[PDB]
Amino acid sequence: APVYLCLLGNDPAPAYLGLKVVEREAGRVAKAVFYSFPAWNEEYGKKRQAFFRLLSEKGVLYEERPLEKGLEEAEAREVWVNLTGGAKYWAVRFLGHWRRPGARVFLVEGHRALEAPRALFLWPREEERSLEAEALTLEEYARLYLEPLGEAWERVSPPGAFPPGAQAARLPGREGGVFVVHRGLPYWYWVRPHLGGEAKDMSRKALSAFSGEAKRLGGQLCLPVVPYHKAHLRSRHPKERENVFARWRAWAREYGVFLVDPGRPLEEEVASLIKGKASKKALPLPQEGPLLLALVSEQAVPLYAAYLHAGPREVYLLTTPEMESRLRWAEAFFRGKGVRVHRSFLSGPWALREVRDLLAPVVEEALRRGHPVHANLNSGTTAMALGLYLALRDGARAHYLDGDRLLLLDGGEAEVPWEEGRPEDLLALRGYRFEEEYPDARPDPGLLALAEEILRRWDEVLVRRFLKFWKKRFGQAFPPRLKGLPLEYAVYSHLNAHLAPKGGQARMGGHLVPLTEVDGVFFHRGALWFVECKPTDEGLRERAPIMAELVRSVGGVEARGLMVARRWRGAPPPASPNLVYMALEGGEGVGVYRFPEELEKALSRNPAPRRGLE
RNA sequence: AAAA
Repeated sequence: APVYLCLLGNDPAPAYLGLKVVEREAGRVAKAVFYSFPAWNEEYGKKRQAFFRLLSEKGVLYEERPLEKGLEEAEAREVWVNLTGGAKYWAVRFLGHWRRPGARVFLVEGHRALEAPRALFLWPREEERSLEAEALTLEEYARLYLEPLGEAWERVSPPGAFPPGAQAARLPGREGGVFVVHRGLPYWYWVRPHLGGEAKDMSRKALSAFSGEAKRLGGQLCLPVVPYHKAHLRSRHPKERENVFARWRAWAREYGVFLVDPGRPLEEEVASLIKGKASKKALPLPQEGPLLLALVSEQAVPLYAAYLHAGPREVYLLTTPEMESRLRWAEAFFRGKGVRVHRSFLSGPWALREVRDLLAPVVEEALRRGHPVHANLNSGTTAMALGLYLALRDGARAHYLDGDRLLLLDGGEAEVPWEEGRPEDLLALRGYRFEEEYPDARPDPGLLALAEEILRRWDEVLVRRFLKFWKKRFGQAFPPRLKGLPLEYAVYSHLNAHLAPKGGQARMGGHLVPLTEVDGVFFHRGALWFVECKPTDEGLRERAPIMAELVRSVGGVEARGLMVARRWRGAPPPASPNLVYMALEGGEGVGVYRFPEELEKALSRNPAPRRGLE
């Protein structure tokens, strides 16, 4: 009987799907071996145990092994190797090793909305097939995702907006959504069934929370589908209607929600997102090195790291039509840095062979002409990244950012010149213009004393003497809203003293304008941080839910939020995996760190960015 | 991490 060899990351669903594929084609497996990465949080840990429970019910013996142990000869005559799981770095390394007799190597690719996942066989023959039959059912998702999270559920009729064949469940403990499984993929679909729910305005708070909720319930590719409240729009003045709708659209883009017309089938809404983009031409051959080749996808930091490392004169960017906005912002970023940009669209996220065929000639020409060729392997789907790897030839320089350092695919690590990074550049790459409120503010000992003076005497009606020294030292005047400025300047000053020595960059507050307000921002070693400054723990508690989603969506997976109070009083801060809570005074012995004395301690309790592959 |  065949043996299943499988990279295992946070989500058990692609691992399970790959097992169903093997079982359908080859029958009962002798055993499964999982090369597992540590689960990123307790919920994923629980989902993984649910997966192992399912394997046990399936009569499938399994074991977990370190990744390196997967780079050895097979014991069984026939192995099926699934490379979808975990970091694409390991897919690349396993693909090198497992292209051998006695092995079938494949991926499962489910990143196009409303399609069934595909199997891409890479070895011994390139083949692709639709996984309509093997697609996970609602019940399979319930036992892998919902049961381990303690979510009760019951089957309900699916929303009419889905194509035929969808299955759905209501979660009585989770108001406001329906969990829909369609052709093997999960969707968290917004419903407001209570009378006049659809006639109310939609909030930034509810939209952001819905996106986080979708990701907790259904994982990384669970699409939050939100039919907008057209009845509310019809209740508006025509001008206000345009304003309201624009706000919803902006919020939905910001938190990763798929905002849809309730009057249309989802198939049409998805088609509109991908329509009219087909690229016709090959990529122009390179004229000037160095070159950077990269995919474009949700995380901007790896692409930015690649830019800092490679210092390219030409960049080649490939992605899918559904990532058109991100591609547009990446192109603008690189053009703004004087880099020649070439871009093309793939037919879809499965298009490994398109990436390979688009890039092979560019690589070959570059190597002929002696242009250094850098290839970043962080972005796109595993299919896309493997496509890029397969375009490479001896001499190419492939890397993968692992938190704060680049892993070199042929061995060794590159330290990134992070000291050359700027938070405003990262944000541009991501799709935002950071409009600073205090661009010329810099650290100044005397102005800091004043600010700190004010902070001791916060019982308020000196503030005029602060604003006057601000005018003097920075040339900035204000017309007769600045109450938060003393805390913001103090926080910025101590951040800057802590970070500058170490190559980090700190900034004061302003507006994140899509191409939301913050009290500060800093970038250090592959993690962006947004800062929120409040008089009390009370302002921070109220801000935390939205801040956590802003940090995640706009800052990225390794981003964090620094929450600083002048005075901490109440209970310990609420559980926040991506926020850090500090205070000038108070909160000793309730988890809250002391600012600025315990900065080092606070920023390294859970180091950002995380290294996954040490 | 199923598009670090």
